[PDB]
Amino acid sequence: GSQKYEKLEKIGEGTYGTVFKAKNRETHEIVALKRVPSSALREICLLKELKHKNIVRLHDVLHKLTLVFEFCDQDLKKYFDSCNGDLDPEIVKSFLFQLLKGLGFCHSRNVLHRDLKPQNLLINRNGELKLADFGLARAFGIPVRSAEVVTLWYRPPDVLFGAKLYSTSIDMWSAGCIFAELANAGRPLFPGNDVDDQLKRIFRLLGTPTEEQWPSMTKLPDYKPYPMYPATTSLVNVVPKLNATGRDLLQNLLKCNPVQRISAEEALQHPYFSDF
Ligand SMILES: NS(=O)(=O)c1cc(-c2nc3ccccc3s2)cs1
Repeated sequence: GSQKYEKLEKIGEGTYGTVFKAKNRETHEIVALKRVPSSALREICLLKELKHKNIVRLHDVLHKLTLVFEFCDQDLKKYFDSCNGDLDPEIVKSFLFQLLKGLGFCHSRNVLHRDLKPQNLLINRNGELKLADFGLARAFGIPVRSAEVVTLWYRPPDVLFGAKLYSTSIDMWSAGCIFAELANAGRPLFPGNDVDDQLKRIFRLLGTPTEEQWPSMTKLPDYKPYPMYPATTSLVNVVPKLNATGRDLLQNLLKCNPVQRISAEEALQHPYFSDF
């Protein structure tokens, strides 16, 4: 059963516990093991139905509850640490393409991830990217239980303003943040100190949304009127290594109003991926 696996090292933290690199004692296969709740039950329920090359594979469940996953050598945070500077623009494109393919697959099946960040993206030695950690995910946008939301830096303006409900638009904002991070050698786009600082960094770059751009903004549970910062002329200053077509895609992912954010399917059709 559980003792069939030898724990090798602690590799992470999920939404509900610790992740270990482990070895199957009978076969010597290397796996990622999560030992432990609603987050575990939800992850099993979703992953039994979400099979895609850009989604982490759930191999087995042992009953203590043990979840046996596919092993990847790094998460994107570790990948960035090892890159220690600019990523090759082709790797930037490949990793974004794969992330959007995985997200596209989820969204077409009415699943939003809700916890998209570099620690939840796995990178294997063949340059393949996988989405992991579906413990906060929602099916049909239905809340399962909770204040539990994605870490501050990847939170969209609607969520920062207290929206409790959202569509797959939540993941497209996080994808835009990760795209800027990929293009910037792992440097975060909006590394806010708290909610107020997060909203200020977002609006200072993109501009504070007008009534015309976002009519319902004023109705949000935690809405606060911010200074009307102008929309920065170009993203060339924040993503210097990203070409003009890349920056156009980035702008379409980073719309403050959730309804205006490009979908994963539309992003995959963007000219950025022309020669791919
Ligand atoms: N932090 S790290 O050592 O680069 C690293 C983390 C991982 C993870 N694998 C999985 C699999 C499933 C769920 C979460 C994680 S986190 C694989 S390598």
